Amino acid sequence: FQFVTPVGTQNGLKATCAKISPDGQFLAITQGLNILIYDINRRTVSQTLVTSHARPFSELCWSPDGQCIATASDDFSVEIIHLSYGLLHTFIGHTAPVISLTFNRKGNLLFTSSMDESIKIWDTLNGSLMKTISAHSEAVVSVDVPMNDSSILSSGSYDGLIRIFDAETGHCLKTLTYDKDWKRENGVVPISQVKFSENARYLLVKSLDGVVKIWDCIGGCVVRTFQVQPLEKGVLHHSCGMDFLNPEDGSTPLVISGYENGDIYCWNSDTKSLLQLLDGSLYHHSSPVMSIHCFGNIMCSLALNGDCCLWRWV
Amino acid sequence: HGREFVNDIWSRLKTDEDRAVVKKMVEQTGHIDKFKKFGQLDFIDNNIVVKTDDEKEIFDQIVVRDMTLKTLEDDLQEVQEISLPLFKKKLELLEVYLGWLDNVYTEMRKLDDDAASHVECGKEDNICGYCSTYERIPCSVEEFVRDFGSNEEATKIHEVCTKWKCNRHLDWVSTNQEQYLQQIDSLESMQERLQHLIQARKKQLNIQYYEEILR
Amino acid sequence: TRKYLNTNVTPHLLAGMRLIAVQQPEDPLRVLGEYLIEQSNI
Amino acid sequence: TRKYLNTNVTPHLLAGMRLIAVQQPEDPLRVLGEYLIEQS
Amino acid sequence: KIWQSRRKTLEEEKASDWQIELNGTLFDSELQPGSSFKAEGFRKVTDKLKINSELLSLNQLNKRKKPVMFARSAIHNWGLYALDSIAAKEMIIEYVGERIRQPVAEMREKRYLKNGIGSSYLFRVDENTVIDATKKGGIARFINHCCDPNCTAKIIKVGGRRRIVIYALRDIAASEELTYDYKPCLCGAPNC
Amino acid sequence: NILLQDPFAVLKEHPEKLTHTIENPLRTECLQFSPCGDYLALGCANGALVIYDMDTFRPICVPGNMLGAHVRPITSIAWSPDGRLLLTSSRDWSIKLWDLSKPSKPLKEIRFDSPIWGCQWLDAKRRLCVATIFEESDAYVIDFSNDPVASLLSKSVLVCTVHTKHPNIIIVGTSKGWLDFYKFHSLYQTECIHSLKITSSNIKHLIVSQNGERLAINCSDRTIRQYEISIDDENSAVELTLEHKYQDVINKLQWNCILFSNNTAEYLVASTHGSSAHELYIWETTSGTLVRVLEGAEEELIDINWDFYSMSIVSNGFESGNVYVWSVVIPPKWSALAPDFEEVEENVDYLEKEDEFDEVDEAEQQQGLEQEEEIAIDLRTREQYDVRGNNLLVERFTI
Amino acid sequence: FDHSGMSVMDRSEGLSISRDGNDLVSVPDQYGWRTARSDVCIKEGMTYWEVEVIRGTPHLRFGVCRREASLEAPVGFDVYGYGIRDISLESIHEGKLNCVLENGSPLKEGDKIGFLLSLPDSYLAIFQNGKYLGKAFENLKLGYYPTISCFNGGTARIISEEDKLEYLDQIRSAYCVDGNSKVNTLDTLYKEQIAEDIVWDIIDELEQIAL
Repeated sequence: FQFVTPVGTQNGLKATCAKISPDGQFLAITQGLNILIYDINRRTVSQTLVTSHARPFSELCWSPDGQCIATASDDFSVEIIHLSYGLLHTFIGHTAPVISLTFNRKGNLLFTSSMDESIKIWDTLNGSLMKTISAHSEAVVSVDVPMNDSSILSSGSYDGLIRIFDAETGHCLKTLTYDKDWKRENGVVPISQVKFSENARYLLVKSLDGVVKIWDCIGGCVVRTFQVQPLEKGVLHHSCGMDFLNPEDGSTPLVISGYENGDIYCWNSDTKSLLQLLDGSLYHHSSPVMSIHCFGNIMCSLALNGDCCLWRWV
Repeated sequence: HGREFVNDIWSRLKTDEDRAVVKKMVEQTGHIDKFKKFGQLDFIDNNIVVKTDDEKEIFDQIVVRDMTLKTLEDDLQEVQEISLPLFKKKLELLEVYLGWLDNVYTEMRKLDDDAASHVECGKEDNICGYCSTYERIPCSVEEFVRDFGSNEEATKIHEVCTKWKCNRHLDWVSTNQEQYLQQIDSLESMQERLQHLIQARKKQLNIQYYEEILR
Repeated sequence: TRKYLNTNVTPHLLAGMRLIAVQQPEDPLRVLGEYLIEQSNI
Repeated sequence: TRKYLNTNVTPHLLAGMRLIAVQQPEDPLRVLGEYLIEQS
Repeated sequence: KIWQSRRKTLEEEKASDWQIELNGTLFDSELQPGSSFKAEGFRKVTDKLKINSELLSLNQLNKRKKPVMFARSAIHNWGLYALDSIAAKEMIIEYVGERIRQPVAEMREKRYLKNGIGSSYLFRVDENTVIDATKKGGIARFINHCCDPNCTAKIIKVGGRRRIVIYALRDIAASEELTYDYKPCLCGAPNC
Repeated sequence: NILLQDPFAVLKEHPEKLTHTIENPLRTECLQFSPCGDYLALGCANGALVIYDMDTFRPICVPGNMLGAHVRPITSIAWSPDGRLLLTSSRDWSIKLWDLSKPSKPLKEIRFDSPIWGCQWLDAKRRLCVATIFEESDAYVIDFSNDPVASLLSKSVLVCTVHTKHPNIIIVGTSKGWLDFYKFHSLYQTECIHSLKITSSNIKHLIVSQNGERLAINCSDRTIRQYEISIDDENSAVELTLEHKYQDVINKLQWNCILFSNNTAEYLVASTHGSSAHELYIWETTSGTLVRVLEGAEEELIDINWDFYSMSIVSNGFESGNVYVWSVVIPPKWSALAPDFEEVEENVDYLEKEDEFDEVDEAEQQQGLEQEEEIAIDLRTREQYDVRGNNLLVERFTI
Repeated sequence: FDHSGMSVMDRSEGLSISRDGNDLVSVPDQYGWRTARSDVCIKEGMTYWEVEVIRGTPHLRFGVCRREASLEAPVGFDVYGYGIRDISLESIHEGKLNCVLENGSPLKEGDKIGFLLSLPDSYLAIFQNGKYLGKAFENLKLGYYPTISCFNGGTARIISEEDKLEYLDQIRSAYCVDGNSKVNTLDTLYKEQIAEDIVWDIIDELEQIAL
């Protein structure tokens, strides 16, 4: 698990998302109102940029089909553009700014996130909403869906508690809180991005403090927490990122760190060991990382203050 | 004069901004005389720089289409992003479905006219004219008005399935055309839809080399 | 038990009660316990 | 009054009684008051 | 460079133009000032521009099964919106917790205030047997703490001598939620 | 197996339920699910088989791409157990085998002399499709993967053919004999076996259990007769024995369609109209007890189906044309506003263990991780267990 | 008001009728409960206050308790209580869980302890089967009340008669200065404190006429 690749995404505005974009090929990265510069992962060449609308697109979700791309702006919408076609279907959203997206295995219906803490569901192909699971009060910052299920719905939120939801309109399936509310201010908000295990029976909460307590919805109990050797060094809660990295299911479980304000760690499945990270803060990096996704040995990265880091490794 | 002043304020309102709205104002007000704007263009290369070049062009700017650029900075302007290896390949099959297969299905619809007419005169000379005999349209017969004649009743020649007015085959021969008719209706519907899809492709394909010119 | 029937231990306790309730507690026990002896010599 | 002077007469009595509470004889305090003399 | 201009003059007439018009005109709410939301502007602010006998006890176990229907509200977080099967001075639903004693459950309350989880969300007889909410609660946490004099969670009980019902009521209507005082709140309801 | 409803509650499978969600307007004749139970097919009187989906009950359109669909109602649209192919039938003289993942132009249109009553797979390959004829008294077996051609049975009026769990044994209705089972194939010609003329007139449906146990029937003169299923070289001996025969005849009139539920026929709904009852019986498999009924609507329904991985029931109202969908769970909202509120209904004084309240925590939060459990990736449980029922892809309505 | 028995008068629910035999005032009723009120108030003396384990989850924690301070809970919750543990003998003072003991004590009747105080170094002991004999204080009616705990059927036993059947060498051999040993221990302290109650009752009877 050691390599680097050529990088580049015009280095304009803030690198908000670097979705690994599973079709094997076709890497995409925002440049603001310019959207999703295509990079074939084998050709490594800048290609089609789709350029939907004005506001900086927060997050990108790779469609199972690979034909249509949905981004999450700040203003009025979540915007689907069909990668070959002419943005023939964008739809109204909730009146709050959208933040995160992820689509289910079938690609059948989509999930939007919410700043008003009221996520909505959307049938993709017809293009409307079914009923809305408003089981929060302060912003649901992240929502993901596992690979081998379309029923577990993640709520990464700023109410300090995960709210697992049913498939479409079953409100409030189960819940899960982290701990230790009063410590930072007024009830803690450690929850940054919750991306599932591939087998749809575990879940990874990254603390905004930077210690990944990874849970189980089955027992309700936490499993082992990956911790860096230094104590409190990785508290990187505020500095212009909510950093996160996904697992790598190469042949073993492999957790990459969404480590903000520092070069990101790599962690084993079971042992709490550090792995294969560099001191490469000069190139790509300077302080943070923003968004990391992984479709295989290929795993992308983008940093905020080093804008458009545009990685792929091994 | 006053025209010069109008050019003056219409010019000075830009100051190196996206004055395409002011470019629309240029044509809209005092449309008859455009001579002064070039006379001011003689020195107002500072504030207007995009629209300095754009004063030479036509007054329409806002549309999203065109032919590919006649700039000719190099060979085919990098061959128009490699001459659409994707789109011509995906919808020359549309042109196949436009001409050839559609004409085939109209001819297959046309065969059932004669396939109905032979059966019609045979019925006038009752028995159920069956299907499955317009295939190569044989209608295997010598002189059908007498070949169906009383000697053999069960269509030995130009053989239709029926013994008499028989509901075994509940013959699709009558109104089969509907099959062909909604078939060619699906032809023409996918024709119109896919031409709209072509125009949507063009709406995307202008933007590709217009962005690639800016790299 | 020593409450209801320790009255072998408490016949002269209630008497020295009366003695210091009569005599001033000066000359503290050189005469005071001795009066309980002389009442207890029987 | 005699309350304070009895709390000023008590401790030697408690010493004798804590001595006598061990074996609890049938000749209880006739042992004790002579020892209460023998202080000063 | 005219060739990049024609996209850009369209871009200046498409991107900055047609988006914020479709944004602002179809803003049903009143024009939320928001940052770029991967730059950690929290803005977690109070102003919100977003839309806002024995068998009798066994009967209350089953009759008023769901007199409320849990929902978020402007009142504290979760106005459960008491829907039906309510009347004055009747036992709504048996408050049920799971903790046995007052002293060492006061030690448990001290351990709560260390984590700051619940200062409330207990109910005390204080003879002994303070009754919990945050380990096996029924409708315990949910009943609110407004300054509305709706409910009295009192210790009227028969036989088992550990039952807590919400006994004395003034009659409320649908969707106006049950508020017992714990025994000028933090409600902000229109009676404060 | 039940893979995800484990962080719902304890097991609340609950097969039959009583509620409606109503679907869209075109009326059909028969319906069927994907073998993964993912999305639902139905083919209208227009013949455009408008393929719908369980979640988000809205049409997804794959029909009529480049070469159009056939103009009369279908009869017996049936999924491949792969889920990649598709079989239709018709009142349009034709079978147009489809594949959704394909170009969406019929893969191999075949035509026939009389309207086909019904067609099914033999499910081993693409090369195995067996159908019916209004006219003939022979079983047509139709190949597709080799050639777009059909064969005979080479027997000596054929209605309602079906497979079994073991796909190499085929069940056949109303020849000279009124029921007979026809062995392995007729491409690779294999003989017939034991016939039995059960009832007087023609029968409707011959549903076989997914486990290969039960063999129902819809008799003309109103008997529902189940049978244990017979096997290869165990040919004649089984299904001669009448198992529990249904229909306490007096109340119920003629039966329209029959099919087993999820597995082992453990519930058996069927449709009766003419009596205008509109309530359907979830009969027990073995004892055949009256189980509950459905409400339905007062429009008659013509054919029904269960599903296997979401445990619902759908049927098409023959009059209204809409499809009526059952089986909705109720949400434990007690656990909703609280993460750990495992809700107990009565006051259980918890034991407050030997070290509970014995001393304060003393910074024992995160002293030891002490892990022994994993997250490790899926390695195909029940070794094969599934080909995933993958979606149709379709880009449309750009307009 | 009750007088005869063994460490009876003020306790809680769990020391009920199956304590009538000798000393088994442990608690099977519910589990978290109160150390039974001990027989005597150790005011200033030194003691071989020593304990036993009768028939055995029997944790059955030790303790030294005080009035005007908590008694419904076990000893570690207290204002200034002091106690010990079965589970690896984790030493528990008030408001802390401090250093464990070196020996093994799951067994029967080894942990038999000692004390010392003065009038206006205060010396606790454990002497757990003859070892871990250690002291720490700032020199802290209202004497030391040492009962034992609760938690699901303990096997509660203390020695209250003349002998110390195990580790009697506290008395005149070791664990302290032999003159400062104070063999006025747990059972004779009953007799002396009750005689003191007698004489202070005589003083109260004088206070009937001190009016």
